[PDB]
Amino acid sequence: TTEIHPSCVTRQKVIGGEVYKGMLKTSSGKKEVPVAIKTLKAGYTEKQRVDFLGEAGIMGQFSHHNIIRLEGVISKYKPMMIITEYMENGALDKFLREKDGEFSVLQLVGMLRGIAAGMKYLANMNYVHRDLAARNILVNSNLVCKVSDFGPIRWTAPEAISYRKFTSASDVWSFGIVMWEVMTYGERPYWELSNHEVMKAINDGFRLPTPMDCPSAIYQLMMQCWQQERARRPKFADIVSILDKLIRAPDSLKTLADFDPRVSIR
Ligand SMILES: Cc1cccc(Cl)c1NC(=O)c1cnc(Nc2cccc(C(=O)NC3CC(C)(C)N(O)C(C)(C)C3)c2)s1
Repeated sequence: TTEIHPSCVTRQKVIGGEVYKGMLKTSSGKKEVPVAIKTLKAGYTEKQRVDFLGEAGIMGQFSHHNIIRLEGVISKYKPMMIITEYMENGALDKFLREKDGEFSVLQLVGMLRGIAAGMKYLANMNYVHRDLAARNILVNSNLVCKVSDFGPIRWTAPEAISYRKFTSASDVWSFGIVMWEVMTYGERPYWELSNHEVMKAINDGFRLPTPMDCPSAIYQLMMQCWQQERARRPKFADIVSILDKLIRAPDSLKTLADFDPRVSIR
């Protein structure tokens, strides 16, 4: 992890300590790139410092197209900062809710292929995410999706809820929920159900119904991610491979799962 000198970082705008959009001077002054800047305000506890720099240390181990790029940290000066590439379109769930209906099926499936490639990378590096959800995916100006936040019941596999057994296979369950979030343009999984009602339905065998305009193969794949027995779930390698095969033979995506008419209109 590169230690960045504060003279190289400018904060321009507040995004969301705080998160800033800013600029970073790199390569001995020869380049300048847009960045996101996350700060940790004075008064932070030892636990907060450990989680804060721990997320940067984890981010710093990864080098993959679909994982957010860490530029470096400012730890020797206060307030401390983590500095990443700037993702122009923000979080995936909020982005899709702003763009409802505006993308093609092929584009949505492409976003999922990217997320899945990022997760396959993570899982193969022996990292379990445990909080995989569209809110933790960021989107850049080219619609590339990247697993981004590394530091809730309705994304979590049953065995992880009840036994705290978090594995790559419980991340696959979460990825299935992310598939449903993407294909619905950011709907809330299980809608109005409370957490206890979500647990009730899942453990009874209920699963989220098909999104509108959803390829049958995509709904089949998310349903397989939600197998109760974790051993029956696809591996991330299977998911990437299937999505790749669908994108390369895109008429395969024209066969839609039936969208269940929840409402009677005659
Ligand atoms: C992920 C992460 C972990 C630790 C440390 C850091 Cl620094 C980071 N990096 C980040 O949090 C971020 C990197 N890039 C980010 N981009 C970002 C985040 C939130 C909002 C936006 C943003 O510009 N959103 C706009 C919001 C509006 C203006 C409403 N429109 O419509 C669009 C342009 C579509 C999206 C961008 S956050």
